[PDB]
Amino acid sequence: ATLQDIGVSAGINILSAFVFFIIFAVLRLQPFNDRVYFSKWYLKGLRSSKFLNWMPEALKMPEPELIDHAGLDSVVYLRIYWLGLKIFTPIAVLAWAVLVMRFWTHIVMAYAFTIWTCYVLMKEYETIANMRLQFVASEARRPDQFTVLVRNVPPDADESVSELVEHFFLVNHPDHYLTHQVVCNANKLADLVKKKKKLQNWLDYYQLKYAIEHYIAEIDKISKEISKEREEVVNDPKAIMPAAFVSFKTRWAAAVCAQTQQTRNPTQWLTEWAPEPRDVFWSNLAIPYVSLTVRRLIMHVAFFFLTFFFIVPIAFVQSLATIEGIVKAAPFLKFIVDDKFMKSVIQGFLPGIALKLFLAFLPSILMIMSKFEGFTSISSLERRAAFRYYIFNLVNVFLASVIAGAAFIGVAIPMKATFFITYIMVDGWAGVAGEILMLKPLIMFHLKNAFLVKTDKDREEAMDPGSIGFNTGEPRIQLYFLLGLVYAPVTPMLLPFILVFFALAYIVYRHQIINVYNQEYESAAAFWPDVHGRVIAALVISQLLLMGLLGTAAPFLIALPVLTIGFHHFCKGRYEPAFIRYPLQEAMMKDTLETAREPNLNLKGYLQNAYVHPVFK
Amino acid sequence: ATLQDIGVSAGINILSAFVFFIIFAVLRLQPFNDRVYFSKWYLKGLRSSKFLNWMPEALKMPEPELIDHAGLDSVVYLRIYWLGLKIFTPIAVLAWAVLVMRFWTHIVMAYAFTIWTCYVLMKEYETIANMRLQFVASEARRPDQFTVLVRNVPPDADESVSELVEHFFLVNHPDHYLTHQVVCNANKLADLVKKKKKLQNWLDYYQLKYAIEHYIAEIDKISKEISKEREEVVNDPKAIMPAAFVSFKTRWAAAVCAQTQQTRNPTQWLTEWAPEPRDVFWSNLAIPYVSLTVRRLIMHVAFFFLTFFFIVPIAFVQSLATIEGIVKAAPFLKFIVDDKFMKSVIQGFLPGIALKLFLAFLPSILMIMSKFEGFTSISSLERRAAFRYYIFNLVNVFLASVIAGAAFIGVAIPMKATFFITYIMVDGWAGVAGEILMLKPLIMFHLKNAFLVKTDKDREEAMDPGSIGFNTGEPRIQLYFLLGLVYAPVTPMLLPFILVFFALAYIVYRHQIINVYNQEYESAAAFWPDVHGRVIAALVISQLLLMGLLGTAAPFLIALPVLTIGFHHFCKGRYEPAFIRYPLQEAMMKDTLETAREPNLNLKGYLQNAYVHPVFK
Amino acid sequence: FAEKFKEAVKDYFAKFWDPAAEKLKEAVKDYFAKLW
Amino acid sequence: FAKFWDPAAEKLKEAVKDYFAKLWD
Amino acid sequence: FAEKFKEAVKDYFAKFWDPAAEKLKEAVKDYFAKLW
Amino acid sequence: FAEKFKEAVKDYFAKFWDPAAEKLKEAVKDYFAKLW
Amino acid sequence: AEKFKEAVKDYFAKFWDPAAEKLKEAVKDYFAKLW
Amino acid sequence: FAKFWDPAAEKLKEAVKDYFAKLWD
Amino acid sequence: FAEKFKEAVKDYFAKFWDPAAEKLKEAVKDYFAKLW
Amino acid sequence: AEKFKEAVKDYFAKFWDPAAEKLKEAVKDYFAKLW
Ligand SMILES: CCCCCCCC/C=C\CCCCCCCC(=O)O[C@H](COC(=O)CCCCCCCCCCCCCCC)COP(=O)([O-])OCC[N+](C)(C)C
Ligand SMILES: CCCCCCCC/C=C\CCCCCCCC(=O)O[C@H](COC(=O)CCCCCCCCCCCCCCC)COP(=O)([O-])OCC[N+](C)(C)C
Ligand SMILES: CC(C)CCC[C@@H](C)[C@H]1CC[C@H]2[C@@H]3CC=C4C[C@@H](OC(=O)CCC(=O)O)CC[C@]4(C)[C@H]3CC[C@]12C
Ligand SMILES: CC(C)CCC[C@@H](C)[C@H]1CC[C@H]2[C@@H]3CC=C4C[C@@H](OC(=O)CCC(=O)O)CC[C@]4(C)[C@H]3CC[C@]12C
Ligand SMILES: CC(C)CCC[C@@H](C)[C@H]1CC[C@H]2[C@@H]3CC=C4C[C@@H](O)CC[C@]4(C)[C@H]3CC[C@]12C
Ligand SMILES: CC(C)CCC[C@@H](C)[C@H]1CC[C@H]2[C@@H]3CC=C4C[C@@H](O)CC[C@]4(C)[C@H]3CC[C@]12C
Ligand SMILES: CC(C)CCC[C@@H](C)[C@H]1CC[C@H]2[C@@H]3CC=C4C[C@@H](O)CC[C@]4(C)[C@H]3CC[C@]12C
Ligand SMILES: CC(C)CCC[C@@H](C)[C@H]1CC[C@H]2[C@@H]3CC=C4C[C@@H](O)CC[C@]4(C)[C@H]3CC[C@]12C
Ligand SMILES: CC(C)CCC[C@@H](C)[C@H]1CC[C@H]2[C@@H]3CC=C4C[C@@H](O)CC[C@]4(C)[C@H]3CC[C@]12C
Ligand SMILES: CC(C)CCC[C@@H](C)[C@H]1CC[C@H]2[C@@H]3CC=C4C[C@@H](O)CC[C@]4(C)[C@H]3CC[C@]12C
Ligand SMILES: CCCCCCCCCCCCCCCC(=O)O
Ligand SMILES: CCCCCCCCCCCCCCCC(=O)O
Ligand SMILES: CCCCCCCCCCCCCCCC(=O)O
Ligand SMILES: CCCCCCCCCCCCCCCC(=O)O
Ligand SMILES: CCCCCCCCCCCCCCCC(=O)O
Ligand SMILES: CCCCCCCCCCCCCCCC(=O)O
Ligand SMILES: CCCCCCCCCCCCCCCC(=O)O
Ligand SMILES: CCCCCCCCCCCCCCCC(=O)O
Ligand SMILES: CCCCCCCCCCCCCCCC(=O)O
Ligand SMILES: CCCCCCCCCCCCCCCC(=O)O
Ligand SMILES: CCCCCCCCCCCCCCCC(=O)O
Repeated sequence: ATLQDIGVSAGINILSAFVFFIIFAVLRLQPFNDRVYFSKWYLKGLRSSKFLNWMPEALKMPEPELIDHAGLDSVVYLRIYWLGLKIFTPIAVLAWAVLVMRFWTHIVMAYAFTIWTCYVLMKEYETIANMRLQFVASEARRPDQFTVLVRNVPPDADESVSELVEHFFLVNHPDHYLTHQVVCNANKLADLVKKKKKLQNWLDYYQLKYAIEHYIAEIDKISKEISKEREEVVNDPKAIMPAAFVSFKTRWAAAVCAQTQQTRNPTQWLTEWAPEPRDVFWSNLAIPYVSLTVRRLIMHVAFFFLTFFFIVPIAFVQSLATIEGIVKAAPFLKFIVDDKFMKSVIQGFLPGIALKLFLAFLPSILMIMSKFEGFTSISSLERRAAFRYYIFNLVNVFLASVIAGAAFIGVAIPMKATFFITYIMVDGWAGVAGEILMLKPLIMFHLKNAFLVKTDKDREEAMDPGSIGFNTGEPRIQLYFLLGLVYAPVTPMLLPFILVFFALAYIVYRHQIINVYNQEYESAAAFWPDVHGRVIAALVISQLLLMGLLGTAAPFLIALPVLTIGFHHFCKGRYEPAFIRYPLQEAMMKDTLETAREPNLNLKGYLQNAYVHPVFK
Repeated sequence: ATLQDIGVSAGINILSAFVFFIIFAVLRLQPFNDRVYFSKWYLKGLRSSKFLNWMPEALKMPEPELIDHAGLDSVVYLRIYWLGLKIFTPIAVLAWAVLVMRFWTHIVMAYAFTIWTCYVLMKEYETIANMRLQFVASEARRPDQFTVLVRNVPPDADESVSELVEHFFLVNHPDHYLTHQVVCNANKLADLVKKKKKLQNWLDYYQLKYAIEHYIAEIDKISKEISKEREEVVNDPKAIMPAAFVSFKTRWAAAVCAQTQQTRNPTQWLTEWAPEPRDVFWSNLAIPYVSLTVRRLIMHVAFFFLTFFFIVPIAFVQSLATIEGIVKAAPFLKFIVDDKFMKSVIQGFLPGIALKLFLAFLPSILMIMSKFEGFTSISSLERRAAFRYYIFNLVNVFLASVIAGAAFIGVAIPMKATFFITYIMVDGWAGVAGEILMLKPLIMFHLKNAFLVKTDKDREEAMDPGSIGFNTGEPRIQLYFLLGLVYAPVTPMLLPFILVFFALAYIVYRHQIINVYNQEYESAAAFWPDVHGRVIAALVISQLLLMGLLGTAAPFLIALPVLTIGFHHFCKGRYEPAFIRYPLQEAMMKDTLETAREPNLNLKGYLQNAYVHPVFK
Repeated sequence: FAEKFKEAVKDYFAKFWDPAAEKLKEAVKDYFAKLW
Repeated sequence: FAKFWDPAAEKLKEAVKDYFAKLWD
Repeated sequence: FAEKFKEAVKDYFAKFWDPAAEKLKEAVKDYFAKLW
Repeated sequence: FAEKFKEAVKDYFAKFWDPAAEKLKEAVKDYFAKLW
Repeated sequence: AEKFKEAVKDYFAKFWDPAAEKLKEAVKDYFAKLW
Repeated sequence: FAKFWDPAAEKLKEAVKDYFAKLWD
Repeated sequence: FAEKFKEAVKDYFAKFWDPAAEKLKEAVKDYFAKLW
Repeated sequence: AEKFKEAVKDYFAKFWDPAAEKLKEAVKDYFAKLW
């Protein structure tokens, strides 16, 4: 597109966001929608049954109160938008002042940008590590603090899994072993129970609307299957997996077990910290450990094909980069593209929206792939989906658009700065502004109340706001960071568009974190090292792309990637341990203080029925 | 050089090795030399005060007996020469059959060679790991099994280092902490004592030869300094370093401490396994921990300069690559280079020998640098010296010779295969054959007996055979592995020269390991992962050099380095833990068996005075 | 010596290939088989 | 895909013998 | 607006450089100083 | 970072926003004046 | 189509200046009150 | 080398101000 | 590896060493015959 | 110089064949006895 298309599109995206905020201001004041817009307060139990003033209110809660109110993962996520402003605001300013002889100017700027970015990341990594350590030290007792998950318990002809686990731990951790719970494959039973719930909803639907005999018959048949299955899963030795949740008397002991190799064969008796019981992805505990290697290989191949085939939708969007491509793809638009105003509106918004729609189901696919791979916790599944999404964006959204563009790399990049700018305004600015309306929950909330509610108690189930969406949010931020770092030395006018995005997204999400979103698991910012690593990868990619465009002076261009990686290793050595190792001293302090505070705690009673598959509880 | 120079040089190096073996056969049968040639048996306490039959004898001891006789490190080292034959014998054969359309033939061969090498390395890594685990399980009680070294104990205004250490461990490891010994800086005292010993040797020398008053005066003056220094080092609080050797009641506890982070600050209270007391490089325990970072940086810079300045000696040797360079450098040779026979002898041997002499002091320099860096054990110092030597050979012996050659990379490499061949025959074949004579120990042994012996007891001190020399031996093997992998696809006639070297070196060193060398420390093949890593680096280097020579088909050439590294990561995950983690189960088994076997062991008495600087003992 | 030696090598060397090929075939089969 | 892999493996063994016989002689 | 703004930036931006330069100078001095 | 960032925002809006906004005002008026 | 197009040109020609001034002041005032 | 580094640091600060003034305007 | 390697060594020396050694014998004799 | 050079040419011309045969057999015999 051209400058006037950027101008027209910006005018429209600004006005559109403004309108969404007006609609929001109206909907949030209608009392029948409080259960949707203030869901967090209902979940906490703190709430009973101009127009942009919500912005200042979102900013009034101190970060420490937000950590206790919303959780640490929610706060650390939000700080990523803040990181974006810290990294790019001075880049946008210096790039403008200096770049808007030339060969060397570009090299110097590349160093200035890399150093600033690394400096900011170093400071952020230190900050997050300190928040994590304090958060964990003050964290309330929870079963995972004492529990490790043992995988690949070797077989024995005579002894059961339970006997092997009890014996191993009494012998090798004799002072602290307390109790264990063996993993059971109850996937069939769990599916029958979920199916029964769906059938029950249909029966309740038809009863409120009054087919009744049909749904009753399905309920009785499934109830019989459930009863039969409960007997078989409980007394069937093949339902027992060679895995167990092992609990210890102290946190110190659990830390020792979780952080050390137990046997001489490094692939057996594998120990890791257990997920909090609500963070356990129970279905994947039924996957035999040894199959995980093959499953990951298959998904790497499936990912290749997904990335490969998706090139076609990208090429389509790039065809639409010109007005001729637009009318050829959509001939019905010819009558309105002679008009200068509409030509700019369509040229701006159409390829932006088309790409956004094609990518709409991408995170569902990636989450399915992640589940196939066998991860056993919700937090791990979201981190892997974020990983794959990031790679996908690097190849299909960024490089493929640039290459396809040239088909319709050095020169190819500057030619697409405009495309990425209109994309950011549609996906970024208008995108987050519409998210605050949160239309999907309003619609589902009202449909449930209208047809699936028999009692007011059901209205507390209709209220499921979801969560921040680490797996769909983090990859968007990272794409914009990459575009910023790539375009900053060549087309600096891109940067103000990402700065508006980071600022707007920060205020919109801070609002949603406080009033709307729940948190499904608390990983205490365990994801931070991945966020850090992705930024480092983005710096390296930008530096290599610059070599191609600028040209090769090679020792300067080569040193940038080397120095950037050396920085990364410094940080892994110095800050990463706050996320991947649990100091024995810290474990001992919690144990000491807890004992003094609660001298009569029955720890075994507390932990004994934790980690029992919910279908049995 | 040319083919007839290779032929003549081989005839001479073969004959020379033969002659060295004849001289050896004579010297080893003279009874006054038994204390030199059979030193290992005297050290064990098993010996009292054609002609090539020593070869079959060297091969008669079963490997398991050699492990108990010589030690595991000595056996694993020897197996490296065996690894060389396993990797290269089939390469030499296939390269000859296939290479002695062409573009693709070279790519296929590169894959065949890489795969075979990786396969062999995988199997070796498994084998060494199993030997290490069995060796350690059966190892006799030794103080380091229960001891960890604590570094960077943080300061406190009120408490001493000893008090801080005792408190920290009683609180965080309350069940097993047994005792500790604080590190003292006694470097001045230790130097005075060593100086006194040197002065005493001079006094004994002059007394046997009969200046006497002079040496007596020096002994009395130094004795006074020693007495005064002992009082000051013992009662001087600044002699106490923030470090300690901490011992535990069980091996299990020491393993837990050694393998875990102790405090929230990852740079403080650092714990690692203690070296065996005889493997402690006591002088470097006096280096404040924080200075180690700067010291390593300085040595990386010093290494750069060493590598850089050494280019000149390399260039000199390459000048001597031609007969004109030889007479210009040494005009006195003109009268004998018209003779065809001598022309070949000089052309072959002279640049070989000249390079060997220039590199003669290189390992002393590298060991000095390694000591400067602050490593605290003998085994660590040898591993670092080997590392630096390897890099030095890659840059100064291999690449610099090739580049300098061209000055007097693709084409440059084939042109030097002949140089490397004559170098191998002088450095390799003739080299190890002369080592068996072991002339330096004969000379020093006899000079000590003639002039510094007053009593027959002194003859047990004259007998110091040294050790295998990991830091000078391993880098030679690795250079030849690199030359093999680099030249195998281009000039296969090089390979038979390294095969003879590996075979000859194996038999000569097996003999020396059994009859001559002592072992200064037992690291139970802890160095293996470094040996493995160097071979992988050599494979990658060869593959990249091939791309340059052969030409770019690029996906095949690119995949080789990628796949080679993927193999390396597999091995790190699967075999490396046998060398870098101590399973808790293994520790528990040793503790259980020991207690049952020796129910009345006073472990505290055993460990309490271990790790006391020898100058005080 | 070389003409005969190279042929001797071809056969001596080839002798070990057939069983290696069989082991590789099985290794792949088993690697994927563990999936089910 | 077991039904395709098994004969594929057999075809590859023959492909190797042929390619190497061509390189060798 | 740009001519004046760019000058305002030069001064606003430059304002923070002098003390940064001093901190970097000290950081190097201290890094090496720990050696002795 | 937060205190310095907040000052920069206050200074920008207090002093440079006016002329920046004036240019946007003119650009919009001109665009529409020239259409249709 | 023309009814709208003329209404838009007229809105901007006569009322945009006032609207723009109100928006301009509102922004400056907003930031001035945040801290 | 403390006696050379201190004034070197001062020279570098001036070198930076000069280079950037040249790039900036 | 050790058993197969040992067989290859025994087979080489028993069968191919003779003609390989004969060529070396001839090469040495010829070299000296042609000198001086 | 000539005394030696003639002695060397003569050694090889008349005695090398016997020496070479002894060496050849010694090697084959050696390997045959190792295992
Ligand atoms: C770049 C990738 C990096 C990833 C690392 C992967 C590593 C993990 C690997 C393998 C993992 C699988 C484990 C299962 C164990 C089976 C292994 C076994 O015992 O046998 C071995 C197979 O082992 C192998 O894998 C080697 C095969 C390569 C040679 C091809 C050329 C053919 C020449 C034949 C000509 C026939 C035609 C004439 C017919 C008339 C037997 O090997 P070989 O073939 O006897 O010896 C040749 C050796 N050179 C010369 C090649 C040196
Ligand atoms: C490739 C290497 C990778 C290794 C990673 C190393 C990472 C570890 C690093 C540093 C480790 C040392 C720790 C000590 C703390 C001191 C840090 C502090 O508070 O101040 C900061 C210094 O921090 C810095 O280190 C940044 C300096 C780069 C900018 C140079 C351009 C000059 C423009 C000036 C023009 C003056 C001329 C006009 C005069 C009339 C203050 O920074 P700033 O300069 O205010 O902000 C500019 C930001 N951009 C635009 C550059 C984005
Ligand atoms: C339509 C949009 C563009 C209007 C919203 C713009 C601003 C009012 C927002 C967006 C981003 C915000 C900032 C995001 C992050 C922080 C960090 C926070 O500081 C901390 O508590 C931690 C500081 C640290 O990192 O050390 C205080 C407020 C501040 C400066 C924020 C103040 C308000 C800002 C400037
Ligand atoms: C002048 C020189 C060239 C004459 C000496 C030649 C040979 C008699 C030597 C050199 C290398 C030796 C080999 C080196 C290593 C081993 C492994 C060793 O086997 C094991 O115990 C472990 C096997 C494994 O790796 O699994 C048995 C003997 C053997 C084949 C050796 C037998 C004797 C060899 C062929
Ligand atoms: C008050 C604050 C917080 C909100 C400001 C919103 C609007 C007015 C801002 C946000 C980003 C801006 C754009 C960024 C870059 C350029 C390129 C230049 O050549 C012409 C104007 C143009 C196209 C800008 C116009 C105004 C803009 C659309
Ligand atoms: C003239 C003014 C008001 C216009 C605004 C643009 C420029 C000059 C402003 C906007 C935000 C500012 C930054 C905000 C925070 C920090 C962190 C500190 O460690 C070094 C300076 C630094 C990096 C500032 C440098 C100048 C800056 C880049
Ligand atoms: C009996 C065994 C164990 C010992 C054998 C020692 C001698 C005879 C061997 C070892 C390596 C061999 C050399 C390796 C490669 C070549 C290249 C070819 O174009 C001519 C002969 C030549 C130069 C060989 C001559 C004989 C040689 C010097
Ligand atoms: C005709 C004969 C006697 C000449 C000798 C040369 C060739 C054919 C010999 C010498 C040493 C031999 C190797 C010794 C050990 C092994 C390990 C096994 O896992 C696969 C085969 C393999 C790799 C052999 C292949 C053939 C080989 C390379
Ligand atoms: C981080 C917070 C404070 C929100 C976003 C800050 C930045 C990106 C926004 C706020 C207002 C914007 C400006 C408003 C008006 C104009 C006039 C036009 O002719 C060129 C660009 C210019 C000068 C804009 C550049 C970007 C801008 C400075
Ligand atoms: C590993 C152990 C058995 C020792 C070393 C093995 C190899 C490298 C040695 C042993 C004897 C050698 C051979 C002896 C004689 C000749 C004749 C010449 O015209 C070409 C090379 C050739 C054919 C040699 C090649 C290399 C050789 C096969
Ligand atoms: C509350 C926001 C009000 C926004 C009012 C403006 C919306 C109408 C579209 C304006 C497009 C201006 C295009 C300028 C042309 C150019 O960039 O050169
Ligand atoms: C004057 C009030 C500003 C606030 C209302 C938002 C108006 C946004 C208009 C879209 C940007 C068009 C600017 C084009 C500038 C140019 O290219 O000259
Ligand atoms: C469809 C064409 C084939 C190539 C597709 C890409 C496959 C990449 C595979 C890379 C190796 C993956 C190693 C996984 C290790 C593990 O299982 O943890
Ligand atoms: C159409 C172009 C296709 C390009 C595909 C590139 C993406 C390759 C996907 C495999 C990456 C796997 C990296 C390893 C991650 C892990 O260890 O889990
Ligand atoms: C320049 C165009 C090609 C794009 C691909 C370049 C690949 C660069 C990868 C750099 C990764 C650096 C390490 C990041 C941290 C981590 O993943 O652990
Ligand atoms: C191979 C060359 C790599 C060189 C890598 C240079 C980057 C080192 C970064 C170190 C920053 C240390 C700053 C102090 C931080 C702190 O501990 O407070
Ligand atoms: C016990 C070892 C006996 C060795 C006897 C031979 C030593 C004399 C030198 C022989 C050189 C032969 C050169 C051949 C020329 C050529 O390579 O073409
Ligand atoms: C015949 C007895 C062999 C054992 C004695 C070792 C003789 C080594 C001679 C040096 C190698 C010369 C061979 C040159 C062969 C050629 O190039 O034709
Ligand atoms: C003499 C010219 C200058 C360049 C000389 C080479 C210096 C290389 C330094 C690489 C970074 C070393 C980082 C060391 C980290 C550590 O101290 O452990
Ligand atoms: C090809 C000429 C240039 C030579 C330099 C190439 C550098 C290749 C380095 C490969 C290292 C691979 C990793 C080895 C294992 C390790 O060090 O941990
Ligand atoms: C990015 C591509 C990397 C692909 C790396 C391929 C090399 C994998 C090697 C695995 C060998 C496994 C053989 C079984 C060994 C065993 O456990 O017994």
